Amino acid sequence: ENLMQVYQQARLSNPELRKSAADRDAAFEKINEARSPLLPQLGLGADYTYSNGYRDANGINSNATSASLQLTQSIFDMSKWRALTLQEKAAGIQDVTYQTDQQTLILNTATAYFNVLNAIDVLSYTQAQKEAIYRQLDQTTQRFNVGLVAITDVQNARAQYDTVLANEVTARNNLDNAVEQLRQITGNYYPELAALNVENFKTDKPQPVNALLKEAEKRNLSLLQARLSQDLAREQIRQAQDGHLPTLDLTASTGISDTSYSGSKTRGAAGTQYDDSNMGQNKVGLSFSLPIYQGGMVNSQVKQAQYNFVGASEQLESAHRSVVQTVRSSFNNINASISSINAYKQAVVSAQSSLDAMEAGYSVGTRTIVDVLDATTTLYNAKQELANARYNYLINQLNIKSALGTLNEQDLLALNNALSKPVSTNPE
Amino acid sequence: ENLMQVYQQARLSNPELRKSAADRDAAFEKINEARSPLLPQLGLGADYTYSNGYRDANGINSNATSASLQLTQSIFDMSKWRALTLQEKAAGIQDVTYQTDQQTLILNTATAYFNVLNAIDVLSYTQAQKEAIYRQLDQTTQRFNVGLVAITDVQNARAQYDTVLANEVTARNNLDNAVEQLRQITGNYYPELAALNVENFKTDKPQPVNALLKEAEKRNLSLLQARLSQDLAREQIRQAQDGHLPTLDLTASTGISDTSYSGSKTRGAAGTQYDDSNMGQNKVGLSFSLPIYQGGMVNSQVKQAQYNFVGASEQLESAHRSVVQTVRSSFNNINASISSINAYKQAVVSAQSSLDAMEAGYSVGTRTIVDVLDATTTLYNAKQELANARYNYLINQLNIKSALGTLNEQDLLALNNALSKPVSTNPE
Amino acid sequence: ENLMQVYQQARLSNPELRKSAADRDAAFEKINEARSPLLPQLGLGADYTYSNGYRDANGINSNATSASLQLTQSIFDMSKWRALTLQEKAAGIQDVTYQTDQQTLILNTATAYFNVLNAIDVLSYTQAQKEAIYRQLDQTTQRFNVGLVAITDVQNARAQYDTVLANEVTARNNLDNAVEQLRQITGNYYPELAALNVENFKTDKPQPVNALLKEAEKRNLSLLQARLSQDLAREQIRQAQDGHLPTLDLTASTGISDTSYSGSKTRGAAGTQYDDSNMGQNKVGLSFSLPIYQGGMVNSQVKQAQYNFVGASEQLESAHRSVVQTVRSSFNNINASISSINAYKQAVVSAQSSLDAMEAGYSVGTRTIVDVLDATTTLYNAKQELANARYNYLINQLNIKSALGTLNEQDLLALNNALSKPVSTNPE
Repeated sequence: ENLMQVYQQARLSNPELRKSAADRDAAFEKINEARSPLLPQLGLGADYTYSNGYRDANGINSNATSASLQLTQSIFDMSKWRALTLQEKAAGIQDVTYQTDQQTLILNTATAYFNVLNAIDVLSYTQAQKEAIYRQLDQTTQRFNVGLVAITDVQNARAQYDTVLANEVTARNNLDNAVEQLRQITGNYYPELAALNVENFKTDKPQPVNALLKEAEKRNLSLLQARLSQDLAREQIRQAQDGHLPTLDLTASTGISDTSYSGSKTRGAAGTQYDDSNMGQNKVGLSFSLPIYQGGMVNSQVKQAQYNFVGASEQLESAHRSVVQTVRSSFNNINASISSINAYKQAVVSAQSSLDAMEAGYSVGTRTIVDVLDATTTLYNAKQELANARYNYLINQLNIKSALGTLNEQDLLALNNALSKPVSTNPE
Repeated sequence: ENLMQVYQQARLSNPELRKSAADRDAAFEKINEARSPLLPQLGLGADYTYSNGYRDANGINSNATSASLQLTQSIFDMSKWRALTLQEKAAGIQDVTYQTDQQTLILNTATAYFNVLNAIDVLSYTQAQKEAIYRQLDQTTQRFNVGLVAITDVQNARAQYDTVLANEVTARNNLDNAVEQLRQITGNYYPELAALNVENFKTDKPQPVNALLKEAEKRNLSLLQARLSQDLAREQIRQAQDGHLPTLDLTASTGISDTSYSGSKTRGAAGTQYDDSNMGQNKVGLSFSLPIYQGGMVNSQVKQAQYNFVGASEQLESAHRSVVQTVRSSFNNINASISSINAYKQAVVSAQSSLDAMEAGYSVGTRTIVDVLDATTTLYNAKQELANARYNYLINQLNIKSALGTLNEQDLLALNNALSKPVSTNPE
Repeated sequence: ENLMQVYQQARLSNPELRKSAADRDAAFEKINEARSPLLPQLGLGADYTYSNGYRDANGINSNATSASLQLTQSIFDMSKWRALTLQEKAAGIQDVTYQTDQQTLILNTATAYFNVLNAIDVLSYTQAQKEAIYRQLDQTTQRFNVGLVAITDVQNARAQYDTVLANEVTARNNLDNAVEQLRQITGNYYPELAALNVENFKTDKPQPVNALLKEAEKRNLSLLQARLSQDLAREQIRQAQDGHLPTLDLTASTGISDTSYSGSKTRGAAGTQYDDSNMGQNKVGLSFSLPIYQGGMVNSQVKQAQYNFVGASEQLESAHRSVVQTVRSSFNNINASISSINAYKQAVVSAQSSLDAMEAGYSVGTRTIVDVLDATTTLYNAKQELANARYNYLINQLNIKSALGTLNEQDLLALNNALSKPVSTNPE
């Protein structure tokens, strides 16, 4: 119903908080399995092989069988540690985006909630606006019952009556789709929700803009994430340089072999050479290798990981201009939002007393009923400008606080405290 | 010209019926090559090797040369069955979306055909609207030829005349880009196309909404496709468990070797050891391997494909709310569509006789010619939006029928039967 | 400030000429490392192995430290050559895209420049339109100070006055976001920019349309890029058939081993066999292998790069209809741009003298001040449509000429010479 509970009814029932929770727990499980090649390895083998000779080798035969246990452990790696560093940068990026999944969750779930309530309230001034068109249409037709005016005012109020019928029909459809927004993110139908107390509405002034360069350049998730990808490109420089490294190896392998004998050249002149033994063997191993001449494959990957480093530096420049653009664009959205809201209050008041002055001008007949529906219509327009711009002001609150990246569930909770009384969803 | 034949022109010359047909034949051809590693493998080998010795090998020399023939066969795999049924669930995903390429083909080619008809007919009422502004403009200027009215009526209707000139200009460009719907999608041009019999139109009432929960959840391609990816993820759990499995191996080979002899310590005190033989060899092979200790990537992708199992479960939840959203949103689109059609029919009536009583109201002079052009313009809005209420209702027909997944070339054919008389595609 | 210098201040400061030049130098550096497997490859090895027996084999022990020098060279490949010429189709398609990055960067730096100019000019027309609303509003209120008019034009002009306040507020915001377009792309702030000398602006007639099928089908980067992807797919057909090729291989190695001895059953009846001195060894090798029976993986990839052959062939059909769509759509955008501009100039003249004859009709009182603000409003609409349609005209020059792919820094310079005097950003 109200905000944070629907957030609860989103935080349990967002398929992308559960999908993305599956992403981040898959990413930390991915840290676990990226750690998994660091372990030793153990396995068994066995084989059977027949032999036969010819071409100055015919007459001697054999069959051979063996088994072997093998456990290995590396005596050099930086790459699993490297891919563990890129692994933790990557799952840390997944936590950055996952904070953008709770941040996006509150952002578009609360935003979508404001679209639901927005379709309720714009649909509501559509309703009362239709009521005004039907009152002046109705009393106009009543003046036609004695025969005062030509029918085209009645039928222009009928055609525009069909227009506001299309507005409550299609805006009714927009609220149906808004029920598919709470049914898209939340999943269900709520017959009423928490509306807005428009009475205590105030003009909160935002932060200084270069202070928001500090808030953005300190508190962005995105170019932080470009530092993770960019330093990750430095780890790809050093990972090609892991491509330049020598190595040592540890292995272990026991095994058995019998290798029975057969053939014409085998039996005869054997002399204890061809007697059957029961061979058992225990083995250990090491292996050094050095990169003498790779052919220069590394120092191409170094340069291209520098190209990812400076390109990702241009993703901190892209993200720099982008979230500079977010807090400054959003900043001016708050500015023209607030000042435009002041114009909406004076437009509502001047449209109200001007509406009543059109009631005066129509009571004396200097202006027709057309201007009555123009100050009426324009009045309801300014009603949706002010109230809907309160919703867009709420979106502006999500622009500043979500642009901060520190939008918690308590900013979400305070915006739940901004709410008020429940209003139904499907009237007639 | 008519619908389905252009669909035939789509079914021959959609580059994604052809290219995506090639994608689905790439998927089934990929079932063939996904089956291909299961087959035995036969190949050749040959090598030349020289030896030279020093320091306990100084004076003994040799060289080596061998040939070989190798056919192998696996005596375990289950992963190629899930390469193969990844390949068949996912080839069936390509058939899901390729049935959504005929469904998308009819969808956006018939939709785009309705955009061509939309540009022709909205542009046509733009033409006749310009004719109305030119009859009252020309008639008003004709009454100015004796000097009845003010010139600002003639020049306001010259600015509005330039406006409807601009509307037939850029809506002429929408006809040009509609020729780029026929030419972007169909590839070609028609001088005229089969329009809509708008005169016999009726309001069909759609299905019950929960019957479309059963019907939509019955014949969705998308979350069926998520079940393909999702049981696919279940055998990625069980394909990490294919990594948990032991194995047996079959190989086969044969070869020849000569190994001529040379050197100072070689010849002398040989004693039949260094006589030349020309060894021939036949070999078979089997190999077992045992998952004794595998580092713990074991069971990790079990967990991560549980995050893909719940992942595609939230893609069947996302797809669930998405196609519930599609047929319910589309349902309300048909509702406000039909009721809006009623609104525009009453707008045709009320704007019609209201326009005629503005001809009366202007013949008496109580209203100016401005209101005549406004009820005229509004009447053409009831024309373009009753006719485009029919056209968006045709899009609504593709919203229900394409949202069902039941759409075929016979629903396509029935919408070709809905067509009528051809109207030209380049008038003046 | 003036155009191409901003481009200069965008060419050094494009994150995607730096990013994407880093991509293309990554592609050329990837020609280098794509050549690096073709090089002879040299490296070192060293290892050590202990022996111990049991089960009728107990009592034998030995050890050997081997070092090895290994240089290899292939005596068949076409794949690294086709990786290298897929690296020339990748560096060459990457050059197609990077010419589309200079091309697209000029396209959107000049486009975005026109958007900044658009926000400035529409903002200024909002300014002077507000000035007209305040002159007639103020004069109207002063006529109420003697008592001539009704207050509903004063307060409806306060609703419209607050409206144009909200329009210089939100168009002030479009200015601010346009500063975030110069700060999004240029990255910085400019105090003023080059306004257009609109006085010498004239219409230029475009090229013949089938001649633009020659210029487009000759001078597309995109379906050229589909040709490179397409012959790329032709030697993916024949790179599968490179998978059908037999092959020969050259290897080289040497090194030492030590092979000392220990044990209980080792010692006893040695006879010069168990004397310790440390071996040296030299080796080479070859490998010729033939696709005798491979399971038929190839001839599926052949058909699927026929599916990629019709992939990029129906991307040359998709790209064909797309750039036919680009220059025909853009062509008719030039046409409706020109004729619409002519309608805008006649809207300027007819709305101007119509506005003056509404000043006559209001000075005599036959029409109210509402029509004065409608011809005023519509006049400023002809201003914004006119100069903004000059931005539509020049942006159509970017559409057709960037559609030719020969839109260069000199067409950038030509439109830089189309500029004139600078106007600042932020007055009151």
